[PDB]
Amino acid sequence: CIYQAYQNPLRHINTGHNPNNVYEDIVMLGDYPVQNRTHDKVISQTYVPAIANIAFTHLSKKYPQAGLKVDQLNTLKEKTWNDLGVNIEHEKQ
Amino acid sequence: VAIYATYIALSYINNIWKDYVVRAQFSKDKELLFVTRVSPFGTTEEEVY
Amino acid sequence: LYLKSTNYNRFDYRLKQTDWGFYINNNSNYIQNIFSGLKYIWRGLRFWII
Amino acid sequence: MNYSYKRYWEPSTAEVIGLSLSVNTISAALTYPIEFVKVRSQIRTEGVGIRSKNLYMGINPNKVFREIHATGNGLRGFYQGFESHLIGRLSYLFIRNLTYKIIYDRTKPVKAHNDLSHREKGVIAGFAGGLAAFLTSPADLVNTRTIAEGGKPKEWRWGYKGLMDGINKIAATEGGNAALFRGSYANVLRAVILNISLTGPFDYLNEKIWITFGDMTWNKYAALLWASFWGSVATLPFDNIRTRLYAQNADPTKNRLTYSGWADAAKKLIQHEGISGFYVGFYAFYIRTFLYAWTTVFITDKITSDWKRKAGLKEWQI
Amino acid sequence: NNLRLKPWFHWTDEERSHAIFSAYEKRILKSEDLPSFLRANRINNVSTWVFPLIALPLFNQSIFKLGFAQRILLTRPAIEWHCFKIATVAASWLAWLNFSPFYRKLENEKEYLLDTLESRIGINVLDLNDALPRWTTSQEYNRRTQQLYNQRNGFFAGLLYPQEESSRPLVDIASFPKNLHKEKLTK
Amino acid sequence: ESEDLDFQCESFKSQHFRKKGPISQYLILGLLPILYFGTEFFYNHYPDEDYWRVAHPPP
Amino acid sequence: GNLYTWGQYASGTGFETASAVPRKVDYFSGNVSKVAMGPYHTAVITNDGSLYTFGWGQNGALGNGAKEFQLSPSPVSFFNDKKLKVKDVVVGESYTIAVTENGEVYSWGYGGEPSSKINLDFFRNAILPQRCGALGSGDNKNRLTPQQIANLKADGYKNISGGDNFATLVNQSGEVINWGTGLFGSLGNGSDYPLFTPEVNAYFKHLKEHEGLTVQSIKSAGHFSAALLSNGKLYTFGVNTQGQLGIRENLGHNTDQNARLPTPVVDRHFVGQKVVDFEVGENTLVFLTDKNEVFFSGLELAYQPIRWEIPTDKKIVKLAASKDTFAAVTETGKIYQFNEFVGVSTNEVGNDYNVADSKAFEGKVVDLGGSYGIRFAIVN
Amino acid sequence: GSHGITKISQTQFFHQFGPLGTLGAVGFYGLTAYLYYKTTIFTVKKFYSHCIL
Amino acid sequence: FHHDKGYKYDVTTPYDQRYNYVADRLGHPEILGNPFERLMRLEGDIYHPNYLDQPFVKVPNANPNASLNFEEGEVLYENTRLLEWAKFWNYSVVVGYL
Amino acid sequence: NYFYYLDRIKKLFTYLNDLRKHILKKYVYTINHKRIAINYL
Ligand SMILES: CCCCCCCCCCCCCCCCCC(=O)OC[C@H](COP(=O)([O-])OCC(O)COP(=O)([O-])OC[C@@H](COC(=O)CCCCCCCCCCCCCCCCC)OC(=O)CCCCCCCCCCCCCCCCC)OC(=O)CCCCCCCCCCCCCCCCC
Ligand SMILES: CCCCCCCCCCCCCCCCCC(=O)OC[C@H](COP(=O)([O-])OCC(O)COP(=O)([O-])OC[C@@H](COC(=O)CCCCCCCCCCCCCCCCC)OC(=O)CCCCCCCCCCCCCCCCC)OC(=O)CCCCCCCCCCCCCCCCC
Ligand SMILES: CCCCCCCCCCCCCCCCCC(=O)OC[C@H](COP(=O)([O-])OCC(O)COP(=O)([O-])OC[C@@H](COC(=O)CCCCCCCCCCCCCCCCC)OC(=O)CCCCCCCCCCCCCCCCC)OC(=O)CCCCCCCCCCCCCCCCC
Ligand SMILES: CCCCCCCCCCCCCCCCCC(=O)OC[C@H](COP(=O)([O-])OCC[N+](C)(C)C)OC(=O)CCCCCCCCCCCCCCCCC
Ligand SMILES: CCCCCCCCCCCCCCCCCC(=O)OC[C@H](COP(=O)([O-])OCC[N+](C)(C)C)OC(=O)CCCCCCCCCCCCCCCCC
Ligand SMILES: CCCCCCCCCCCCCCCCCC(=O)OC[C@H](COP(=O)([O-])OCC[N+](C)(C)C)OC(=O)CCCCCCCCCCCCCCCCC
Ligand SMILES: CCCCCCCCCCCCCCCCCC(=O)OC[C@H](COP(=O)([O-])OCC[N+](C)(C)C)OC(=O)CCCCCCCCCCCCCCCCC
Ligand SMILES: CCCCCCCCCCCCCCCCCC(=O)OC[C@H](COP(=O)([O-])OCC[N+](C)(C)C)OC(=O)CCCCCCCCCCCCCCCCC
Ligand SMILES: CCCCCCCCCCCCCCCC(=O)OC[C@H](COP(=O)(O)O)OC(=O)CCCCCCCCCCCCCCC
Repeated sequence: CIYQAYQNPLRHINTGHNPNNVYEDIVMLGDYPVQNRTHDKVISQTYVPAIANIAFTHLSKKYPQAGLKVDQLNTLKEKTWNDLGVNIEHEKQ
Repeated sequence: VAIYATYIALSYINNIWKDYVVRAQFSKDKELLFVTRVSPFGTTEEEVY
Repeated sequence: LYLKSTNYNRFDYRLKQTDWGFYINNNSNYIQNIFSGLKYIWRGLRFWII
Repeated sequence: MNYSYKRYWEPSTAEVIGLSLSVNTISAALTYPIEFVKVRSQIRTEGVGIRSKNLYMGINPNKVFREIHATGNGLRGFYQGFESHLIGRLSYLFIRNLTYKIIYDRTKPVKAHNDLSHREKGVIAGFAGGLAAFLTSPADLVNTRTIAEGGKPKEWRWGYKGLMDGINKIAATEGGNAALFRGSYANVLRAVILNISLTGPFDYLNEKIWITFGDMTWNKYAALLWASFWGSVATLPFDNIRTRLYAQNADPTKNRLTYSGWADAAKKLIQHEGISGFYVGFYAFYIRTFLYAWTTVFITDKITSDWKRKAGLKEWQI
Repeated sequence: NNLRLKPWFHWTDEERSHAIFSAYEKRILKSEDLPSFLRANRINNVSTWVFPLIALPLFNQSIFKLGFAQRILLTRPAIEWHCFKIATVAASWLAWLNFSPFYRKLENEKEYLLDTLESRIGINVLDLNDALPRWTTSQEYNRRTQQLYNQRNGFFAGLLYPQEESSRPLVDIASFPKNLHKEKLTK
Repeated sequence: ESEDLDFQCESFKSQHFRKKGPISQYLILGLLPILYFGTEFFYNHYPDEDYWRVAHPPP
Repeated sequence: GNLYTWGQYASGTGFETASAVPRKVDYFSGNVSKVAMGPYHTAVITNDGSLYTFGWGQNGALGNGAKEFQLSPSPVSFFNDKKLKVKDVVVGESYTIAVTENGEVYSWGYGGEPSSKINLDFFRNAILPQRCGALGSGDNKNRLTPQQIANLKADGYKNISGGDNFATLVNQSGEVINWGTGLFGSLGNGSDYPLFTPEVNAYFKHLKEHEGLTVQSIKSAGHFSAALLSNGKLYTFGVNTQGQLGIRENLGHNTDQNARLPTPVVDRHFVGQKVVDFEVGENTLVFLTDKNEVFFSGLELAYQPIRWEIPTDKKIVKLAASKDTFAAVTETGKIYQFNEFVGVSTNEVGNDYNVADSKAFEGKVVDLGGSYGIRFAIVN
Repeated sequence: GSHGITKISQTQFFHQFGPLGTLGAVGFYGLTAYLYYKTTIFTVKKFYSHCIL
Repeated sequence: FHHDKGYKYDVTTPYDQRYNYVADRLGHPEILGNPFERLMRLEGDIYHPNYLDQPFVKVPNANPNASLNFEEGEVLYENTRLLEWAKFWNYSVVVGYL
Repeated sequence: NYFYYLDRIKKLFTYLNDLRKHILKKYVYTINHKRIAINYL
């Protein structure tokens, strides 16, 4: 295992079984395969549409061109207030 | 002996208490059941069925 | 802290160039499951502390 | 052992020079054919290396000797270049002995039963041998070229007919006196290695066998065998590289495998033949070195014992 | 006695400080010999903790303006420039820790105290050393000595802490009973 | 290691045949009694350093 | 037009202090034509052919006859005095090459001469090949001022590009002429010995003769180079410091240290696709293929080319690569970036990319470039 | 400092463990560096005492 | 084909042609290998790439199927005093064992 | 190439390491009765 790669690291978990200088682990140190979606119950979403509607209506009363609509909740939630030009701090109360 | 006796006792107590169900809640569509059961130290542990 | 972060990391880039079809690249924000390693360590060492 | 030496009598510089010159002269006259066979074997194996297996791995010195003798020149063919070899050896011995004796006299310990450590003695011997080899390199070059002439094709031969003739031809044809120092670095390295790899093992084994079997007469010769073997093992690669560099003809076309230096020659040898290629003619080299050392030690010990007895030293002091 | 090896010629700084503290707490060394050592220790600590603060501006003014420093600053990443600055500062600080005149003076004062102890209790000064616990350093032992000095010279030298004066009973060791037996175990 | 099934293939060519190799070590094998006894007595100086030395009467 | 510069250090940036955010340079009155940024110095060709070199003048670089830092832009006297227009410029570690409109080629900078009379060159020459530079002089002598390369004409050449200490010229007929240090297959000629004088690439000549493959272009950075041929394939050769070559079949095999001869990149992820163009940075290689698909290798992340997940809706117009960063500019002017290339990023982020802020540059980014720690943008 | 990463937070190791993992790695590196410095100074002192003196 | 041990018919089945896993939607993160095990460097057979690369059937995905929705609904069963009973019994047994 | 000798030396190192592994597998870790008997002899 010196200057010649015989085993396949893609079919091994740890490449340190035998001394070598031509093998590297596929899952290096600091790499952690973790599921991107866990089996955790999500918070109830019953009142989220109403909260979004109320907040968007109030904010549109001050920013008519902000385009704050309930139908855009799936896409609006991914943007920040600075991108929308809305100062949520003043209107939070 | 001490280490393994403690480990065996705790693990088997947890296994005995695992079967019992503390809480059960359906999902919104009633497709999954979230079950809260006893942990090794008597706290809540989550599972999905 | 994680305002501007790419959903991929070194492991995802390495996996994109391998034949391991049983793993998929992360495509969700890590904030939801941040610091799950601590909980996994606790699960691993729970029965050994005493 | 740091106080086990008995340097109760030390020869004068003139005595050392004369005795060394005479003894080395007779030793070289006796052992020259073995060196000739070794050089011819190295030349004939250059670029090919050992290709036999197991017990046959190497070149047979007896086969080489028989092939050389079959040419019809008799035993006179094995002494070709002997004048150049003797002149070079005498110059090397003179320079090395003078430098070593001067340094040793300058830095000797006051007590008669104490001697310089083997490390310091090896340092001094290596320095003296390197200086002498650098000074007297051209003679070795001429001798090796004359020896390799027979092995090489006639068109590639140099056709030297004496030390002075060869020196003049090298200076004129190749251009400039700088051509007289070809292989000087390799010769210096060989001399240093040989000087440092002989005096250590000899004393090592001599003292160990004295401790084991007590004071006997075969101890010196057993230690000589051990030291000669280890010196050959340590020095043969450098001698082979020096021979290759000397045999390298000036015209690149003539050379079967041209070299640019010591490192280049070593790389080419490794590439075209295994690491064992450095040890072609090892048996011949070992026989040559052992015979030379044995005759020199025997004659020097006899003469030194006679001189000590004349001076009046006690039996144990001698 | 230049060629005479003192009993503690092989003791480290930690061992010497521990010996001083042990002598002071056992009352072999009186409180009247400490103040110079305490002042030297405090000065050494101040110098050790203040050296980099004074050195880094000096490096900015003198060294970091040199040709090679400017080359590194202008031709390599700012991170590498910071690494070079930190490395040189750390090397200078280590050199100071090794060869501080204040550290040398503190060691000399410790040597004087050890000489006084040797004169007072003969060769038994070697009995003041023990297997010092790991990670306990000469600075820690000096701090402990300073704390004991403050406790003994404070207002609570007899209310909250033991007094410096010794009130041991006056008896004869050659005849007074001993708590341990040479070979056997007593009841 | 973890890429090959633990089994013996049908082909008989997989049989592990013994083939003679280098012969140098067999020189030491043949000389082993000499070497072993030398190590036992001369190297370890057993039973003492004077038994194997040439005998000399006391002064 | 106007220039914009940024990077980790301010050697060839034209300023005295580094700045991650782009800084506007208007020393050229909107007449910048070409810019070449090396590790420590930069060369700019204006519309009228004037050449301005600035940065670290080590080994007689910048064509000024000195060996000191000259951060501010300054004209090249050798060309300005004679009014000899410069067509193209190549900047390397410590050398610069200029190709004029008449075909004449000049060079100046490091040539491989020993730094000092005392050194370990005696031991180094017995292990490694003799040091050599990108100068076509024929000897290891530094050129403090521009000097013409003898027997070297470049008229109508397809491309010219140089690495740290080597240079290559691909002509209109597909002939490739290389010079400099060919160690570790930097030149792709299969020999590690230095080439003091220009020589025709035997490997490329043989390829053209037998297989009929013509070298479309060659781009080099550091000790690595990549060549695009007539077919839609990239061939890499050099030192694979961080997987730039993209020739690792098995991710866990460290057998791709270097490639003496041009080896094709791994076509696993773009089977059936032809590379449209490519860009090479110090530790990266990013190429666009005719499906409007961007693939990248290097940065110690991808040892074989893998697809960048930027949207393919808008055709990719320009590519740029640099140390640990790269970017792609689309038709609409949108700039996608892997790592902080521009230095300013918007809140729009993707799986493996960000969007550079358009407010950094005052105008439309006509060109982007820079491959050694410092990056530049030509904005009109 | 590798792959263009300029922040600790951009590491999956930090994602999984965080500040405590960073502290552990820093402590390990510092300990090994301290031991390396100690052995290096010991070797330098030995060289000065033996080879020179 | 493997000359020393293989046969003419040793043809591998493509991964895309391997049968999919449809037994259940819930994921099986055991295949991934938890971060604790990864950090400890422990080698487990459950998350070994070679053993996971089955010839004819795909192993279940570590993540739950996108069809499943994990939004909480309504509680069916709830016996909270079991936690207190378990804590009491566990502490009592630990104390007695000590 | 400029490192043909180095390539040969690398081949030698690979051969030596492979021989070490083979010897350990065949004569140290082996369970073959004939090899065990030869070692016993
Ligand atoms: C392999 C089998 C594996 C499987 C097992 C199979 C079954 C077998 C099992 C065997 C089990 C063990 C049996 C023995 C019992 C254990 C040992 C024991 O108890 O013995 C007592 C033990 C051994 O000593 P001793 O025999 O009693 O004698 C001690 C006396 O002080 C005497 O000291 P001295 O100063 O008088 O010495 C004189 C010195 C003077 O010799 C010289 O001439 C030296 C100066 C000139 C040399 C020029 C050479 C040029 C070569 C070409 C250029 C260089 C490249 C080539 C490679 C070399 C350079 C790296 O020469 C000698 O030492 C003569 C005896 C040795 C033969 C000569 C060859 C070796 C010389 C050492 C250097 C080369 C080492 C190569 C690597 C190791 C090979 C085995 O005694 C001690 O406790 C003292 C030890 C002192 C230190 C030496 C320790 C041994 C060597 C260590 C490695 C050295 C490496 C050096 C090179 C490093 C890289 C640069
Ligand atoms: C991968 C390797 C791993 C390690 C193992 C190593 C294995 C090696 C072999 C296999 C591999 C291939 C080789 C690799 C070599 C690598 C090293 C290297 O670079 O060496 C090349 C180096 C040089 O080789 P080269 O480059 O081929 O050149 C040699 C040519 O033969 C030179 O040509 P030439 O022979 O025709 O010489 C002509 C002569 C022409 O003569 C001249 O010098 C001309 C100029 C001066 C003229 C005047 C001279 C004096 C007279 C006038 C004085 C003034 C007037 C006085 C009054 C009037 C009366 C005279 O020139 C010379 O004298 C020499 C050339 C330099 C001349 C320039 C000026 C030098 C000034 C300083 C020296 C002065 C004193 C020199 C003489 C000695 C003292 C007496 O050779 C070596 O180092 C030898 C081998 C290595 C030895 C050390 C041992 C290392 C290994 C230790 C064991 C390791 C074991 C563990 C494994 C470790 C793994 C890493
Ligand atoms: C305005 C009014 C202000 C009034 C003042 C008060 C209020 C203001 C704030 C006060 C704040 C107080 C802070 C106190 C703590 C810090 C100071 C302290 O106690 O020092 C310990 C130490 C205590 O010693 P000492 O009692 O004074 O005795 C000194 C005697 O002369 C003879 O002693 P020695 O030298 O023989 O003994 C040296 C050392 C014996 O050597 C050792 O034992 C050290 C072994 C290696 C430790 C490595 C740790 C990693 C960090 C290393 C340092 C930073 C990186 C350096 C990088 C250098 C290269 C660039 O002894 C010890 O110190 C033993 C301590 C062992 C406990 C270690 C604790 C755990 C460490 C690991 C933590 C992470 C993992 C576990 C986490 C667990 C979580 C639950 O202080 C020193 O003496 C150090 C002197 C300076 C040495 C500098 C060396 C080079 C590094 C500095 C330059 C580069 C800096 C780069 C970063 C810059 C930006 C941050
Ligand atoms: C004044 C009158 C009184 C008597 C005076 C003395 C008479 C003449 C004596 C002449 C010298 C005789 C000895 C010559 C050498 C040995 C014999 C011989 O022919 O050899 C020539 C051999 C040559 O033999 P050759 O084999 O070449 O002979 C010719 C061969 N054919 C026919 C094939 C062409 O040696 C040489 O001539 C060259 C080397 C000489 C120098 C080196 C000598 C080394 C050996 C020295 C030690 C002693 C050797 C003898 C040992 C046995 C006897 C003790
Ligand atoms: C990675 C490769 C790096 C290569 C380059 C850098 C590393 C170089 C390392 C060199 C090591 C040299 C070791 C010398 C041999 C010592 C061996 C030893 O200790 O043996 C035990 C003995 C120790 O003997 P002792 O004196 O202690 O006593 C022996 C007896 N008893 C055991 C009872 C005490 O030493 C020797 O026998 C050494 C003899 C040789 C000494 C001379 C060596 C060469 C010196 C050359 C000087 C310069 C010449 C001129 C040069 C001109 C051009 C510049
Ligand atoms: C009593 C105990 C003490 C004993 C002291 C006395 C001396 C002991 C000497 C022991 C060593 C003996 C060596 C024998 C050498 C071989 C002899 C022979 O005939 O075989 C020739 C053979 C073959 O030689 P060859 O290659 O020249 O063969 C020539 C081949 N043809 C003919 C085709 C040209 O040698 C070998 O096969 C190799 C021998 C050396 C093995 C070395 C093993 C150790 C390697 C360690 C490397 C570590 C590297 C670390 C750096 C990082 C690496 C990535
Ligand atoms: C092990 C740790 C060291 C580092 C890692 C390993 C790297 C080095 C590996 C070297 C392996 C051995 C190489 C040489 C193999 C020779 C094989 C052989 O015998 O060829 C047939 C040759 C043939 O020679 P011949 O031509 O005389 O043939 C006579 C035989 N007939 C007549 C039948 C042809 O045999 C010999 O020469 C026998 C003696 C060989 C001695 C080899 C010694 C090698 C030493 C190299 C380093 C220098 C010495 C250093 C130590 C001592 C001094 C301090
Ligand atoms: C048959 C002999 C050749 C065997 C070759 C194969 C085996 C390898 C070599 C084994 C050793 C061979 C004997 C000589 C060296 C002994 C060294 C030793 O430790 O002895 C010290 C021992 C005692 O040493 P000591 O008692 O001072 O201390 C030894 C070390 N301590 C302190 C740890 C105890 O001495 C003896 O046993 C006397 C040995 C006398 C041998 C005489 C015959 C051989 C001499 C000529 C050899 C010529 C060829 C070169 C050698 C063979 C080829 C390399
Ligand atoms: C004794 C101290 C001497 C002073 C210098 C000490 C430090 C030397 C550090 C460099 C050593 C070489 C590293 C490998 C370089 C390389 O190309 O490494 C790669 C090449 C091989 O390239 P490939 O990847 O193509 O195979 O390796 C070699 O060529 C190794 C040759 C042997 C080297 C032996 C060790 C050095 C010997 C001493 C003289 C060194 C002179 C030159 C110094 C720069």
